[PDB]
Amino acid sequence: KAKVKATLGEFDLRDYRNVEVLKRFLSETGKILPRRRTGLSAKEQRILAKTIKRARILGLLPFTEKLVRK
Amino acid sequence: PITKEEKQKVIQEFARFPGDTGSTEVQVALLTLRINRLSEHLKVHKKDHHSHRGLLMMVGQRRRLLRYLQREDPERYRALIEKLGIR
Amino acid sequence: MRRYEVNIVLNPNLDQSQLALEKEIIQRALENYGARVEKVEELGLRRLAYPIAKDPQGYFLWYQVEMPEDRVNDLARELRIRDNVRRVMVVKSQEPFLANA
Amino acid sequence: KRQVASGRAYIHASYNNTIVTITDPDGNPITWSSGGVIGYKGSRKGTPYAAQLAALDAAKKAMAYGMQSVDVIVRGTGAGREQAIRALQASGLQVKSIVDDTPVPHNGCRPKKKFR
RNA sequence: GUGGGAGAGGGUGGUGGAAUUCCCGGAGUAGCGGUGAAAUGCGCAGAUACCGGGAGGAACGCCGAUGGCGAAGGCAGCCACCUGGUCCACCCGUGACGCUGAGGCGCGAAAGCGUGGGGAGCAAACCGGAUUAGAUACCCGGGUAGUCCACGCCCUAAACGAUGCGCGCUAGGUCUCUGGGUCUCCUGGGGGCCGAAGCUAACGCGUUAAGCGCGCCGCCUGGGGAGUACGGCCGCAAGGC
Ligand SMILES: [Mg+2]
Ligand SMILES: [Mg+2]
Ligand SMILES: [Mg+2]
Ligand SMILES: [Mg+2]
Ligand SMILES: [Mg+2]
Ligand SMILES: [Mg+2]
Ligand SMILES: [Mg+2]
Ligand SMILES: [Mg+2]
Ligand SMILES: [Mg+2]
Ligand SMILES: [Mg+2]
Ligand SMILES: [Mg+2]
Ligand SMILES: [Mg+2]
Ligand SMILES: [Mg+2]
Ligand SMILES: [Mg+2]
Ligand SMILES: [Mg+2]
Ligand SMILES: [Mg+2]
Ligand SMILES: [Mg+2]
Ligand SMILES: [Mg+2]
Ligand SMILES: [Mg+2]
Ligand SMILES: [Mg+2]
Ligand SMILES: [Mg+2]
Ligand SMILES: [Mg+2]
Ligand SMILES: [Mg+2]
Ligand SMILES: [Mg+2]
Ligand SMILES: [Mg+2]
Ligand SMILES: [Mg+2]
Ligand SMILES: [Mg+2]
Ligand SMILES: [Mg+2]
Ligand SMILES: [Mg+2]
Ligand SMILES: [Mg+2]
Ligand SMILES: [Mg+2]
Ligand SMILES: [Mg+2]
Ligand SMILES: [Mg+2]
Ligand SMILES: [Mg+2]
Ligand SMILES: [Mg+2]
Ligand SMILES: [Mg+2]
Ligand SMILES: [Mg+2]
Ligand SMILES: [Mg+2]
Ligand SMILES: [Mg+2]
Ligand SMILES: [Mg+2]
Ligand SMILES: [Mg+2]
Repeated sequence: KAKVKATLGEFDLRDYRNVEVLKRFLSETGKILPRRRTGLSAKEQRILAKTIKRARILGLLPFTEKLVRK
Repeated sequence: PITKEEKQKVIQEFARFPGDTGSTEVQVALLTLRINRLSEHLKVHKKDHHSHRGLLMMVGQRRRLLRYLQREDPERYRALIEKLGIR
Repeated sequence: MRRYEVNIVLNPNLDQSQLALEKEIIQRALENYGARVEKVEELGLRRLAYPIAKDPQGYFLWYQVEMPEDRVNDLARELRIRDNVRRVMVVKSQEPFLANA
Repeated sequence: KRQVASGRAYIHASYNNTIVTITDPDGNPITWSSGGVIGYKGSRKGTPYAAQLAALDAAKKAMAYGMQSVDVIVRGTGAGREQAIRALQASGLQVKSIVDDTPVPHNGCRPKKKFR
């Protein structure tokens, strides 16, 4: 169970239009992952959160998903 | 807000000599600019309180600096009060 | 005055005539509020993560402007008045803070 | 009088009862069942056994419309929410996908005192 | 002064999705709900469960922290505007301009009052169902004020760190938020946990002092009567000082 930041290159944390990368920080559900899972900084995570929320309002990322299997 | 430009014009106005920044004069003038900005902002937004405390504080400072000028050089003081339209 | 980014998501059902019309109105309103246009990216048709106005898709216009700051909210109000425009988000620009440098 | 074949199954499970609604691909119900649908009356409705019986009853009722496949959707936490799905699996209905759709708010409404 | 920074600090306007309720439609029947058990209640005028559409109010899941901001009360969806405080670097300007602060003035959770809006959910009072010796309660079904907005009052609190403000001084270690640096680590500014010397009745405190000192304000002088009586002041009232 590696960390999200671990596998990735240089990427803008303020860029809400980039779904490809932002989707990696979400849950099985729509949830924004804990820092333990994102391996991010305090500041970093604080920025990512607002950027993701922007993308949600913007229609790009989900607010919620449905749990499969179960 | 207050642009760097506006600030600068205020200082090169109230400077006692080229390169003067922190004079009693320049300080009072700057404060005055900030005061007027705030009061104009508090005419609308009357319910902004925390800001208003900010203003109280500014006014207090301005008055103390003026009190100092008054004590030290009454002429510079009279001149300032006339130039700025205060007290 | 200040530097912003205009996000616009409009109806994916549009043909070219009507698309160009809505765009013509976006432009008109932009230059009408005093907004200068630095850069524009048209991403277009995209799959939304959730349905918007009952549509699974949306068409994206992205602008970057310099406009008078006292006029921004009026500008956005203007863009929203349109029927065909289902999302408007205007954001102050920011330096590209990044990780994994 | 339908012949639906492929279909959708909803398990709504609370602490007080379990109810199972079988519908078609569009989502309109075909049949339904519950702990009270069968003989049970009181607390016994929120029994897991009850939930089994209910799931089963609904699955047979749906067998009448000749259902084969089903898509399971589970809302709620409750005693024997699981036993519902379990019985539904061995019910002879071949279960395609299970999913948990339990609604949760982003904090809209003040809950009842028993719930705060 | 100049150049950087972090933030649910404030005010205004917009706006997004989840959920609840209600309404319209489809499909579908005999129950749902609820409890320790129940009952009241709702359901054949078709409820519950399910799908689609709409209206409305309120609050913002994850992120979220032993985190951050504010003088306090207190502040958390997203966007823009208006605005307060504050920290760091440079060592540039003024030249003691400082601290505290009786009175005054302003702010001040909730509940509460006034006028007008609004009203989904919750819910004092109230109406019921249970339980019980009784039940004026706990539990269950309803439900009005209220909770929400504007403007104006009220001025309270376990308004708590139960610790007034400022400055200097007196081992360290450890975790953390936010600057700067030759970024092993050093160095500022917050938040925490152990602990030197010391203090303390003890518990504990210990560079975020409850240590060593200086300055100024507030306050205490056995328990009950009593935050009562009286007088004054304030309040529309409740009531407050
Ligand atoms: Mg529109
Ligand atoms: Mg029951
Ligand atoms: Mg600055
Ligand atoms: Mg804020
Ligand atoms: Mg109906
Ligand atoms: Mg009836
Ligand atoms: Mg009846
Ligand atoms: Mg009847
Ligand atoms: Mg519906
Ligand atoms: Mg209504
Ligand atoms: Mg949490
Ligand atoms: Mg700001
Ligand atoms: Mg500021
Ligand atoms: Mg010097
Ligand atoms: Mg000199
Ligand atoms: Mg003071
Ligand atoms: Mg108050
Ligand atoms: Mg109140
Ligand atoms: Mg009222
Ligand atoms: Mg009223
Ligand atoms: Mg009740
Ligand atoms: Mg009673
Ligand atoms: Mg009785
Ligand atoms: Mg008894
Ligand atoms: Mg109720
Ligand atoms: Mg009344
Ligand atoms: Mg006290
Ligand atoms: Mg003392
Ligand atoms: Mg650093
Ligand atoms: Mg603080
Ligand atoms: Mg420290
Ligand atoms: Mg420490
Ligand atoms: Mg200690
Ligand atoms: Mg110290
Ligand atoms: Mg000290
Ligand atoms: Mg006595
Ligand atoms: Mg009293
Ligand atoms: Mg007397
Ligand atoms: Mg009296
Ligand atoms: Mg009177
Ligand atoms: Mg009283």
